[PDB]
Amino acid sequence: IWRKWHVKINQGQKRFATASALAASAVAPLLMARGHQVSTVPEVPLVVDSAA
Amino acid sequence: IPPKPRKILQLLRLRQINNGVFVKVTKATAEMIKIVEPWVAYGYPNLKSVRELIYKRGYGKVNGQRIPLTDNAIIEENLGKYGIICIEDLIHEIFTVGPNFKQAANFLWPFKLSNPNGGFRPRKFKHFIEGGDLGNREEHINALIRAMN
Amino acid sequence: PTRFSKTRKHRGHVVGMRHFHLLRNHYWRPSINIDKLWSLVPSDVREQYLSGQKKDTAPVIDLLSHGYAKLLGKGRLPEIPVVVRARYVSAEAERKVKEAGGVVELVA
Amino acid sequence: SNVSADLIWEVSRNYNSFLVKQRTGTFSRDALNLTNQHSRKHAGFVNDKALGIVPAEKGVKVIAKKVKAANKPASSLYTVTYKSTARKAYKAIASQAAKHGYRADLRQAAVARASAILRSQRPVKPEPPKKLRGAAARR
Amino acid sequence: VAAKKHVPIVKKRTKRFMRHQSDRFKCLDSAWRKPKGIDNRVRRRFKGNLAMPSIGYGSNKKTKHMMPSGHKAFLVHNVKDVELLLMHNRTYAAEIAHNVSSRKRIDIITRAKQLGVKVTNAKAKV
Amino acid sequence: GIDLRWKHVRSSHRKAPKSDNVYLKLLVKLYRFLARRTEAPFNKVVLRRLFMSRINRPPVSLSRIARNLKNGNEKKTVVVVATVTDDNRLLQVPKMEVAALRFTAKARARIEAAGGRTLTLDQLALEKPTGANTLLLRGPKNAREAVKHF
RNA sequence: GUCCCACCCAUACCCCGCCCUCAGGGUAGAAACGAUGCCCUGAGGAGUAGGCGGCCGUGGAGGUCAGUGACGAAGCCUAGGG
RNA sequence: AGACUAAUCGAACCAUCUAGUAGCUGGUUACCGCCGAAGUUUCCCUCAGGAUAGCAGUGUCGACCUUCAGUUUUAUGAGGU
RNA sequence: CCGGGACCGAGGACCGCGCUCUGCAAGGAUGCUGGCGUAAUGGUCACCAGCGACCCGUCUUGAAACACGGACCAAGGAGUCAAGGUUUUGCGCGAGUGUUUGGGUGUAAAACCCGCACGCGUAAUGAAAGUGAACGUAGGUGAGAGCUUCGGCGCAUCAUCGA
RNA sequence: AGAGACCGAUAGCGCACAAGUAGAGUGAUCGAAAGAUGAAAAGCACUUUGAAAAGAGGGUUAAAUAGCACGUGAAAUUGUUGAAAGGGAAGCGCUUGUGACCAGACUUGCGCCCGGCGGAUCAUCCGGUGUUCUCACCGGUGCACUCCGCCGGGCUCAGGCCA
Repeated sequence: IWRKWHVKINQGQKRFATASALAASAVAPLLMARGHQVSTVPEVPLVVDSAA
Repeated sequence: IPPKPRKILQLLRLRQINNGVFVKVTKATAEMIKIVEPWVAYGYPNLKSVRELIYKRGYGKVNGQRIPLTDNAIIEENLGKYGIICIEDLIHEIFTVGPNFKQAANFLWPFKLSNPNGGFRPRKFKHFIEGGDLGNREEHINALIRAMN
Repeated sequence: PTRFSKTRKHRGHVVGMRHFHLLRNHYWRPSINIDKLWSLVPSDVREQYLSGQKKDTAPVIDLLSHGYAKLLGKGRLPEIPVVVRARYVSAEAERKVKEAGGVVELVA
Repeated sequence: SNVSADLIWEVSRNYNSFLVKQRTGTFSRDALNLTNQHSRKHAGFVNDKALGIVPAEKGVKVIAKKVKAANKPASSLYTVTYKSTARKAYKAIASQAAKHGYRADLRQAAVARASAILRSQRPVKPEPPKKLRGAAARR
Repeated sequence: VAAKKHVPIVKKRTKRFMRHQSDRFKCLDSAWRKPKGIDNRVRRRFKGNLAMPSIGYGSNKKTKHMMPSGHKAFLVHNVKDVELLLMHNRTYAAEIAHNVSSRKRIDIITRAKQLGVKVTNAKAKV
Repeated sequence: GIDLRWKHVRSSHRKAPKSDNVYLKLLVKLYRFLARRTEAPFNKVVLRRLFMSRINRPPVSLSRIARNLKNGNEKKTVVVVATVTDDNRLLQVPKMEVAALRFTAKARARIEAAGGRTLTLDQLALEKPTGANTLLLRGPKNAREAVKHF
């Protein structure tokens, strides 16, 4: 059980990766390349009103 | 093969069996050829031997590559600074041993000849004077060059 | 990972004195040179001092607040008067501060 | 900026959801992919300007990317249905592939794809019956 | 349809590389294993023994992975897979996967006959 | 058989980066094109340094740049294929124009506050495609603990 | 025993094809490319200990193929084929 | 008689420490590709000894800059035989 | 110069070198004709024929021989994990760096956030007390990629003399 | 009590089963093997041959190619049938041959010239819409020497195998 199960990652690299993933989420070709069905989505990034 | 004959053959660019080279006769080269007499046959080639050697098996060393001598443009590009712009110029330089013999002979890739048609003498690895094939056979090298070319 | 190891490829082919009861807190005294002395000043105020917008004031630097006990003398200082409070000081550091026009104050 | 078609090609050149990799070749399921080959030339979803042809009930349906609507996927495709003579379809597809500099390198591929779709929409010819051969099959 | 014109397909060797002594032991499969014994006659290449595979047997780059008709096999599972060969009916032939049912096989064969794509196993499950 | 006493040697330098950075791949493509289509040796040197690893690209500090800006080099564009770091021992940063792979935040802020400019290598390729009026700088390679214990 | 003529054949030598490796080149005001690609030219190819690279296969996890499947999945047999 | 003490005796049987230690014996699992070896060289007290030179493979980097060379020639030694 | 025979046809618009120049034997095969259109060609399996061919693994030494294991088949079956170093590769930040002992928070062993201390690094040397790194555009000389206003400036690094 | 990037009946605890059982040892103690018909027993009525076990019919079931030897049912090894070889080993490599058995390929396509049909998604112009801003689509217009399919011929070209 004392095998090394968990991996320590630098918080800066975690935040960098999160920023890169957020930037890739605003790229409509990558959404299609990841298998998502976004052909009827009006705009990327899709922002809906907070009143709804 | 002992290291000194091995080094002399490496400096003569005779690295494979039935490889042939043109050599200008000085004492400095004659002694080397005398040392490698147990592995080589050599002699005095005539104009015919020179011209079928260069025409049929002529390859130049062009930027380290073995290029067939099929056009005079290759000869002009690689030896034009010495006045050799054509294959007849190359034949003349090799045959008459001109001032740029070193450049012409080194530009020529070592000739890769076939085995002689008709074979060698029955005991091949003896001296020519003893009925073998090794050593200096002088003007008799032309018949061997006909058979191997 | 196991799949990258060479074993998977090789599958098929196999002085002086003794100090009793040493307390390091006795000998704690971190040192800082004078070429890093201006880095202890906050950045905007340091830029004002180096540009020359503060000609009637002098900065007072407590090294013990920054965690340093000795001021050493590597480097050179600009010609600005600085009050430095330190527990220890080297002779060259004090001399270079005095040439810059400041003073080295001794504290405990 | 930080995003370009070259960036997208380096991001998805080794894997994407359209990729079909086998022993005899690598293919792509991308709708804007003429010839269905995995390359930067035919990566329609990667490139800023791109063309794709799909069959219709009769004729072809050609979609082209709109460069000013890249962030609006609902209005990013300019769609024309050609249900007419094959020669007029070829002329219009070649015109929208080459005349204004909109991927003139895809012109032959687009015309060939339209030709292939129109050829497939024809009725098929019934095959000759198989001939039994040998001894065990014949008897 | 007919395949695209190609250079004649040359197989340098048609016989398989049988594993040494697999003809004598039933616990040894005939799949090739390189002999690693230092005194092994096959590994040391004595004449009259089994050959060893090498890159000198490799096939022409123009005709590698070609079936004798001149096509390359592409595995298909459904009609959307066989429509991937729309632009390649002279170079690739569809081969229906073994676990595809007979109805879907009929659908694939109909679509491929429309597309002019050769099917290697079109008589299966008939 | 042929007697080859000498042996043909495979290349002992990198032909491509080991890194998977896509923007580094784009820079490598751009400088491959520049080093092929221009005669300037600067582009070939920059491409070779782009291929390199991190221990072969030590950081260059602002004080090192300021040292090399002296003696007629004040107007030249500084090019460092490495990270440019800040030196807080250097109190006065001169006005400079530096092109580098990356800058630390303090180094970029101090250059901009001194009034100079920071460029990327692709901006450098745009403004000086032949590397004219450039000062190419490297950091101390042997200044490393491993090299000291060698 | 000596001399002479022809002839036989090694994975050796010569010419040609193909495979791989290595080396040297070309390829964007891109009608443009699995640029990790393609085109051109040359040389080389035995291998124990040993060192390195690339691929194939198995059990499981994330994503994806709007994947296959009781109109038959996995498994097994097969002088049947690629 | 080192005899006998449950077929077990120069130290019974049972479980545990314990997966005791071995330098000795046996064995050690897909394929293809690229390279590719070696036996007093020099020092240490030896056998029941050691290092070490040399020979190799992967990476890199430096202007892969200088050129060098198990060879001959020339001058001069040894061998004047 | 003229015959007789064998094997081979790589490439795939044009470009080039040329010649005997309406064209060509000149940077790699075309033209004409016949039979068959199927088991005819080709392939797999069994067997006969000619030629070729020791039983594998291990040990030993330099090598064989000796010796040891192997009746057959299926399944199982042997360089692994942890800590600590070291060199190299990739990555983030950079004179700093390390959120995860802990606290906050949570869709709850995840993810996200927080900071005091502390570790390593930023200074060494000496047994210790202790002392503690600019004469100079951080020095001189010879090289050195690159740049140059073509006078020179000269990175990394190496050698040498100084502080 | 809740979980797992754990094992899947030679594994996982020795024990998934009337397992610390059966069994062994004077005793202390040692200590296994062993899961699976089918959805449902519907677990074969009746006839016939046998002393019986069973067999044969005939039944149940979706299936008995699931019969309380029970899912699937590999190899070693064995029987029958079919083919073949064999004068003190067989097996294996290269190359033919015979016999047996087979995978492909081919069945015609494209383009012209005529004739006969069936239709107007022929060119131009007009309006709208979209776009790549000059290219298209849609509605009207075409009145059959223009377009698009079909059917008969004729012609050219390319087509499989061996020569």
